Amino acid sequence: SKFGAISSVLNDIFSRLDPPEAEVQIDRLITGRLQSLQTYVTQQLIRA
Amino acid sequence: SKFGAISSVLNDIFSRLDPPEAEVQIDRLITGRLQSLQTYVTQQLIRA
Amino acid sequence: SKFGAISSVLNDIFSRLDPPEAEVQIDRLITGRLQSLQTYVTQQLIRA
Amino acid sequence: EVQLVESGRLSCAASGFTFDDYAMHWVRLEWVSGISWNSGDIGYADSVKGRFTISRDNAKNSLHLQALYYCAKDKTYDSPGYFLNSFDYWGQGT
Amino acid sequence: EVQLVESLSCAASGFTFDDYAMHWVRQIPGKGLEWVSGISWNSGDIGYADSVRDNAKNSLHLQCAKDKTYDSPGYFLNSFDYW
Amino acid sequence: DLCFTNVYADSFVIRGDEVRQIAPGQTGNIADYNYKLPDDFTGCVIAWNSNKLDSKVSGNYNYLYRLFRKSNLKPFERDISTEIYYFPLRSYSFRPTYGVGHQPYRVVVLSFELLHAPATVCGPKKSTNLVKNKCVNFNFNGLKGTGVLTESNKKFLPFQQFGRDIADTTDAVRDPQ
Amino acid sequence: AYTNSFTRGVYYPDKVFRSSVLHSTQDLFLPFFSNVTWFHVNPVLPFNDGVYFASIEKSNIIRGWIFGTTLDSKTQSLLIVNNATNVVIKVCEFQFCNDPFESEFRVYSSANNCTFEYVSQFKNLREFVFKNIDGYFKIYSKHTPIDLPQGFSALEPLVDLPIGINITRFQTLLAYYVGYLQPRTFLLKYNENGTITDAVDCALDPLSETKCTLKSFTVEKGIYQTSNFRVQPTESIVRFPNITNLCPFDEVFNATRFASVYAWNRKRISNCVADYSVLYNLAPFFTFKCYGVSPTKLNDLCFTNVYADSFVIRGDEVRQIAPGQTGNIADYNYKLPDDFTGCVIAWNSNKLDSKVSGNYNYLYRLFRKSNLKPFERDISTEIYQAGNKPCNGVAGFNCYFPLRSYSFRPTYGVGHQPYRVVVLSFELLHAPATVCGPKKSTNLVKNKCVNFNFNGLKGTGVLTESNKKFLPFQQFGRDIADTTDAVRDPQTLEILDITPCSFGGVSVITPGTNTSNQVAVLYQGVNCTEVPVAIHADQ
Amino acid sequence: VFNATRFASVYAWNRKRISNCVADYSVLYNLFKCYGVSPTKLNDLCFTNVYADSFVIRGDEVRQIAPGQTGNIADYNYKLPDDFTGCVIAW
Amino acid sequence: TCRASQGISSYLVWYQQKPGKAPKFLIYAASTLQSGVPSRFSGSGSGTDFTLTISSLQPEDFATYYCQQLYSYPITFGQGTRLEI
Amino acid sequence: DIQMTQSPSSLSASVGDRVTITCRASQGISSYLVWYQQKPGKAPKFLIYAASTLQSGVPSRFSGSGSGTDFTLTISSLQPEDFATYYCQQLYSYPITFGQGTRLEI
Ligand SMILES: *[C@@H]1O[C@H](CO)[C@@H](O)[C@H](O)[C@H]1NC(C)=O
Ligand SMILES: *[C@@H]1O[C@H](CO)[C@@H](O)[C@H](O)[C@H]1NC(C)=O
Ligand SMILES: *[C@@H]1O[C@H](CO)[C@@H](O)[C@H](O)[C@H]1NC(C)=O
Ligand SMILES: *[C@@H]1O[C@H](CO)[C@@H](O)[C@H](O)[C@H]1NC(C)=O
Repeated sequence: SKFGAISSVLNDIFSRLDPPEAEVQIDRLITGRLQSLQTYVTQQLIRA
Repeated sequence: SKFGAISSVLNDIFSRLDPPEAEVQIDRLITGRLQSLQTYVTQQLIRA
Repeated sequence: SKFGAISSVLNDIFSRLDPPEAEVQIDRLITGRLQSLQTYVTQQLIRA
Repeated sequence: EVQLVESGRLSCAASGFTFDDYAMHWVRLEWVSGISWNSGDIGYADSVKGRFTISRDNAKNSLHLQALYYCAKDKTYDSPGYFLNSFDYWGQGT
Repeated sequence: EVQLVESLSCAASGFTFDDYAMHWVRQIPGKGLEWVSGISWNSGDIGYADSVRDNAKNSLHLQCAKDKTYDSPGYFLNSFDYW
Repeated sequence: DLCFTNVYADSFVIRGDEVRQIAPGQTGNIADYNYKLPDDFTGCVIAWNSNKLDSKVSGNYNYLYRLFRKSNLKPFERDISTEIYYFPLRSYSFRPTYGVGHQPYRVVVLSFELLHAPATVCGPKKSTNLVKNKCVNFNFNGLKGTGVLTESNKKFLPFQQFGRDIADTTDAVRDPQ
Repeated sequence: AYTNSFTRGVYYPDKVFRSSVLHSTQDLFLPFFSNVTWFHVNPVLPFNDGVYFASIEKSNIIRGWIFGTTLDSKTQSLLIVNNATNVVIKVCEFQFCNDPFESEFRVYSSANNCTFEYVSQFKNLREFVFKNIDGYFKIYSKHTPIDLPQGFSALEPLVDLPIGINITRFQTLLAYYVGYLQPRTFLLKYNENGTITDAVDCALDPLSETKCTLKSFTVEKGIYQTSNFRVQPTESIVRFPNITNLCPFDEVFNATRFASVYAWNRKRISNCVADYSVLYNLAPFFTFKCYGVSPTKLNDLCFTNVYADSFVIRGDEVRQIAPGQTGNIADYNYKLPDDFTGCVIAWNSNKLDSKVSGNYNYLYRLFRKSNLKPFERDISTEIYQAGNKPCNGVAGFNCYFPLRSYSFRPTYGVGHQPYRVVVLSFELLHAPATVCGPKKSTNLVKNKCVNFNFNGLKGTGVLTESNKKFLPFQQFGRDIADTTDAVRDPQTLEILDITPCSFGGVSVITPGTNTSNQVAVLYQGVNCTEVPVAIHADQ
Repeated sequence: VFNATRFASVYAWNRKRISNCVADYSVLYNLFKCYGVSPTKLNDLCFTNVYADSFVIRGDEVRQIAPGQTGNIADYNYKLPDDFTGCVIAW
Repeated sequence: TCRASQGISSYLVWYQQKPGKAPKFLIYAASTLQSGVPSRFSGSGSGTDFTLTISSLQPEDFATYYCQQLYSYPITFGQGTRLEI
Repeated sequence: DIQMTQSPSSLSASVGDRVTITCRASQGISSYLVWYQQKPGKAPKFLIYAASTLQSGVPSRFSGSGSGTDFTLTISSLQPEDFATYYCQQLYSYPITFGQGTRLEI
């Protein structure tokens, strides 16, 4: 998932965009994947 | 809810903003609604 | 935690940036803090 | 590259450059006439109207025209007014 | 301010002498000042009269007139100011 | 409306277009061999054309630049050397007949740190009396907030202006005056 | 000689007061139990990343230092001398003599251009920390009334100097000890009256890593997941196509005459090296706006279908050459897709296109029935009918000719002056690439952790000979996660599998800090024959 | 403003304040240099009060009615700013 | 007016020598008034067509108003103009 | 439109003699005028356009400036290769008109 970023590959984001915009894109990706991990952990806690 | 967007109407965002940033704000709305749905589902799992 | 914003202090962000960009940084902070609160409450519900 | 031979009516044979991209002029210095890349701006002199007609055959890179006459190539593609309008290459004579 | 007592030496004072071009000028009797030479702050450019500085000491020593510009490169603001 | 600590004015003159190089993360001769702004640069770059200041009919030779250099410079590092690389320094020869991208601009770069620390360069704000023991809006050298101010027992040191809690919130402040 | 630095060299990392806290700081520190060089009473020791300097003495034998690069007049060197009255600092082109060492005149012979000058104010231990970051020379110091001692003491900031020079070596101006700094993470314990009373060097040993993980100085008995071991890339490689001819940008940007926006021209760019630095030499102040990329990164990428669309418009319409814009130009002349990836380069062309008389070589469509789809061209001249009448015929009332000429003139304001516009459209959708930036290709290293770059796809991992076969139109393979797992080498065209570098979890078994400081380490899901053992800090 | 019998004189130029109405600019094209605006977006735009000045000049001077010109009319009769939005409609 | 060989741009300027006085200063750069110079003085010149206007006279205005060339090296000033009472 | 009036009818100098040339015109033609050079027998060449951006590979010494009909050719080191009848060419409008020839001498 891209979570609204240009790509799901962090390296491509860093190799195509300058920090000013790469920050927006990487923040999107990191927030999306943090949410995905948090969802996994919440479901694991409930199943446990 | 706007979740910090211009409006909560997808058509408004997609007919008053440049396609450059209209997709960005639409992604914000989508993430907000996905988060509200996940909150609903997590609370349903706990109550279940 | 800065959550990708320039600072974790809201007053510093407001006192050093025009509203257009200030709101972007504040949005990062508010999203991070809201997520912290949501995680806290979900963990509390599971513990309860 | 530039070669501008005044073969010959007169029929200049251009060479060494892209004939289709530049305006061409006859001058005898008593400038005679000018013509643009697409022949959309054909400008004669006060002494010629009705006598000499300028034209160009871009396919064969030819400047045709119904003191010695030169074969200058314009530095740009169109009629007088341009910050870069000049005769930067000439022929030999006729 | 500025003092430039002619004596050759001008006793520059009350300004950064090492920030402006100078020109010596001799009062030919009943005639124009007849500029003699022009020297830059660094002395890179030096113009000499067809008939013919130590920035620490603030003394244009040509073996006076101030220039608004640091040097000739101020060739839009070039104008003698103080004699 | 801010108080700055390490304010520095860096001044130089460059040939027009190369102003694009005066910014974080730019590449080019100026950004690589003469003047490199840090990637995390905090401050203002102010450039403005100088034709009726530094233009010369005959070639202005007062403004040089390092055309060649072994490597590229580091942020806010200066290379004044002149050793042969080719001679490493050239000149612009600014002329009023040049174009605009070839005309000289005076570039000043104000760089400062807005991170706590005792503040020396402070803008014009005026000041009021110190109210204690009462909820007030307060502004200490630009640190704005709302709360009750009380005399403290904190043992600050001469290099400290603010004290911080585990949340990174300023909870003790040394009065500027 | 050599001696043990113990837990010395901690310095207050910030100017903020803190009390009863455990704060984590990433900075240039002196690693605990480091091997420090002891000199006795001297040589020109190097400046690696910053220096911790100690001096046990009782007679002010040490007076200063001379930091620089060549320490000669050909470069600029920092000078710091402590005369009984003051301290003198001077960055300035010094022809230092060979044995500097009270007659201060026996240190340097000449002092050429000086860009910075500054003046200020039981044996003893004078500890110092010198760092050079972002042009600032930072000094921290501490005096202690006293083999280095074995107690904890923290250094306070003294001065940051904007000296603006590289420092690679230094020398003590005449027992002094010299340790070196490295980027490290430290856990500092602040006291109630705000004093740093203890520290943990997180990278010293497994127990320190456990202490930093738990944010405490005392660890209870148990097994703790501390971090993950990760094999670091040994080297880097670059594999770009062998093409070397330069792209035909001159015949695009440097064209005698551009096209009309209504009949805009498209040029295919292929099999070439695209050096975008050749740009930035156009009509100054030109607009160079990119979508999906940054202009500064174009030289580092590889592109699939590069097309250069050129035309001329009026200046105030340059804003209309962008995704989603509306107007005559964006609706009837030249539309860009909303998802456009590429770059728009526009620049004033008054001195090429304007004609005092009115230039009629550049037309634009003003009336169209429907809008255009992206990258579509309409070169028809039929008469537009705004009236219900059967307009079929010639122009007139409610019957307009669709094309109108710009008539660029030298006397117009900027807004109506001609602008030459070039739109570069390319697909960064990886795919086999023909246009690539100027980049040198190294050799292919297989069966080894490396940083790799294949036609702009960057990564780290191990490359192996793959048994998969790509179809001619395929350049990369993707896995379930949509991360590239296979790549066709641009030069030899062989298929390589990409695998991550060896890594795993590490747990620390501690009997309890109270009981002992011995630890055991469990490398989880690994066999001992595969446990990383690389000696140098590369694993 | 487009069918009045006699128009003003450039020096004594008129200024109407068209406001609170629907302005069909497309009714032109049957009678058009627009600056700071494009003719095709004029319809879907809105303004506080369109100030409609009207006058008469000789063709040679039409160029002077524009942003940035400095001729005789542009400098002695009707000074139009170098930057502005509007639609000079001459015929 | 001031006259010269060929257009010297604006590098001319009108100084002022008046009774016994060391050179005065006004309209620097030939097109900009000096510090502390009223608007009663003014002048402008494109090429060699320099023309200094005037609006009023004073007990000191009586002078020998010259020109001076700084478009190129060795400097040539210009002619004098003795204003009689 | 127009009447180019090379206003030296001719000039003459020697090696190292910096010589100026001028010509006038009926109406204003701004910078849209160039200067050519006809060496005896040979065909005319190009020197500069608009009196500022000198033609590439051309000895910069040949130069000049001026607006309207004011045009002032200017050399510095007039040399053996700088002796020829130069022309001023108005290009503002059409019919384009040339000069008569400031034939330089030895
Ligand atoms: C500083 O000088 C050293 C001296 O050898 C040199 O190697 C190094 O590249 C320089 N550092 C820069 C220019 O950042
Ligand atoms: C901290 O300093 C204060 C100074 O008043 C002192 O009273 C206190 O004992 C100190 N804390 C210690 C020694 O732990
Ligand atoms: C256009 O021509 C100039 C002069 O020859 C050259 O410096 C520039 O690189 C060219 N532009 C491109 C895009 O090739
Ligand atoms: C680890 O690798 C060695 C060497 O190949 C092998 O002998 C051993 O069985 C492996 N460990 C396990 C648990 O299989």
